[PDB]
Formats: sequence, structure tokens, C-alpha cells
Amino acid sequence: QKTLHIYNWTDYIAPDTVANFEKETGIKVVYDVFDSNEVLEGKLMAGSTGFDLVVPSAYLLERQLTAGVFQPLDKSKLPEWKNLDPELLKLVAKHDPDNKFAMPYMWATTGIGYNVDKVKAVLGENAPVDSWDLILKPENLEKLKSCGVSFLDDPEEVFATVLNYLGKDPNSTKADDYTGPATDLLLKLRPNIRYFHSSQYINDLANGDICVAIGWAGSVWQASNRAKEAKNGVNVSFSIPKEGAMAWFDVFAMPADAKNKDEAYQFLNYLLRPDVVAHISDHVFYANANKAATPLVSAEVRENPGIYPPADVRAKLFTQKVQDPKIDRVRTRAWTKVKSG
Ligand SMILES: [Cl-]
Repeated sequence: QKTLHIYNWTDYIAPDTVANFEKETGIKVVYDVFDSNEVLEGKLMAGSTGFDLVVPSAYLLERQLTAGVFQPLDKSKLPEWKNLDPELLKLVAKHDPDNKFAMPYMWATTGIGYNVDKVKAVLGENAPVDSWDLILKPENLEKLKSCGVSFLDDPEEVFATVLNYLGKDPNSTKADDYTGPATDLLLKLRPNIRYFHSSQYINDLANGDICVAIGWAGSVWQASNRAKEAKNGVNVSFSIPKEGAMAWFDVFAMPADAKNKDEAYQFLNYLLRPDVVAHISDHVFYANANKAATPLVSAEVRENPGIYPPADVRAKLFTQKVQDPKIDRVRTRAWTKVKSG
């Protein structure tokens, strides 16, 4: 009996990806899900996870390599590795030099999800939906307060977004930038923010309960697709704003103690087949990292520039740098202060 243990994000695979793999290979898959890097990180820190494959962000993977959590990938067992986009490989290699440990899976941005009709009702037909001004300018957010504003409960993404918007380094290593200007702006916005939460905004966008959110692109597009399938009249869109936004990459990696390594490599090379990961993107509305797969992605996903952004949009994106623990600690205390008001 061949077995394979996978730990992935929620809502991050097609319904039949596992079933098809089982039919093709005869391998029994045990598939478990998490919905935060914090849950994932806690299990990787405790070790003896029992997983053969896990899906960290490339950022988190960088933090764990020095701990020896992962083992290097034998690329000779991944003959379709050549299908991966070399530019995505280079971006992930900022966290994983020479792409030793991780296989790029999916990637997206942190932008603005919004209710088209409710935003235009409050701010007019020319509402600045192409700009972080839509939610980071206090006069705008005061007007959208009534239809509901959510921010991620994610200081790393929110502070980097605020710093970029203010003209600071999105990855500032200077503590005063977090405690001074970034906190000042967030404190001014905070009375207009209904909640800080990194998943309630998906259903709330889809049902019309909130009209603007900071959110992950594909999760906002899932909300939009849910509203369309429900025929409830709700029109959700997503903006990568003109000032730029954070891009991030989720990757497959193999825990150092993984028992089912041959099965794990079969699954990784299965994901490298163009139709497999194209079908996942079709269902979860995230861009995958496989350049061979792109033409196979449905046109409604492939041609969506908030999922597959073109060159002028990608040039404005920034990626997260790992900070000294001193900055981590400053961010955490400042975030506490912001949420409490
Ligand atoms: Cl990342």
C-alpha cells in the first residue's frame, strides 16, 4: 500500500485533483488543510509532522530552512520541472537560493476587493478603485464606513502596504517607520474599519455585507464567483492598485523526515503536468507558476489581469523581505496598538 500525506491551504486545489491522482497512480492520499501560516508554522516548529508535502509561503520557507525542516528536492525525479516559469523561479529563489527546497505552486497579490455598485454609490462613477487612495485616504474610508470596511489581520502585509503607499520602503528595516508614520495613518483609518480578519471578508464580500476589503486576489475572485453562482446581484471585483502591491508565492516543500518520498515526487511531477495545475487555477482563481500550463487555463482566468497581471502591473509589485526579529517584535506591538485604537 503506497500512501502520501499532504498539508495544504484550504480552497487551494481542484475538487478532483486528488481523486484523479489516485486513479492514475494507485497511491492513497491523505489530504489535510490549514487556513493560516501560523497554524502551519506551529506544526513545522514542533517537528514530526507526519506530512510528506506541505505548502508554505516562500517567505515562511525561508525562515525554516536554517532549522533543517525541509529536505532538498531531487529535480531528476521531476522531469517536467522545465515547465515552471523561470522568472517565478527567480523570485522564489530570493527565499530559496537555487530553488533547492521548494516547487512554486501558485502566486497572487494583496490588493483591494470591493463591491462595484456600493463603491460607486458612495464615491461616484469615478471612484478611485485603481488606487490605494480608495481605502487608505481617511476621507474616502469615512464615506465607505457605512457599507463596511475590512482589513486583513496581518501586520506584515498591512504595514508593508501602508509603507509603500506613504513613499517609504515597503520592507523598511527602520522601527520608527512602523511606530511613527505607518501607525499614525492606520490610527486615523481605524474608526472606519469594521474588523480585522483574514477570512471573514470572503463571504462578506460575496453576500454584500462589506463593500471594501484588503484581501488576497484569488480569495476575492472566489467571493466574486460565489456571488455570481448565487445570482444575488452582487458584483465583486479586485484591484491591484497603481501604487503597487505585495506579491507572494506559495510553494510545495518536503519535510526532512518524510517517509513517502517516491510518492511525494510522483505528486509533484503530476502537478507539473500542464493540464493538472491549469485545472486547479480554473477552480481556485489563482495563477499557477507553470508557464506551460498558462494557455490551458480558461480564458476567464488567464485573461484576468488581477490574476495573471501583465508586465506593467508586475513591475509595480514588491515582495516581502524577512526582517530581524527586532522588527518582527515592533510590528506585533504596533499592530496590537492599531487594532485597539
Ligand atoms: Cl511569499
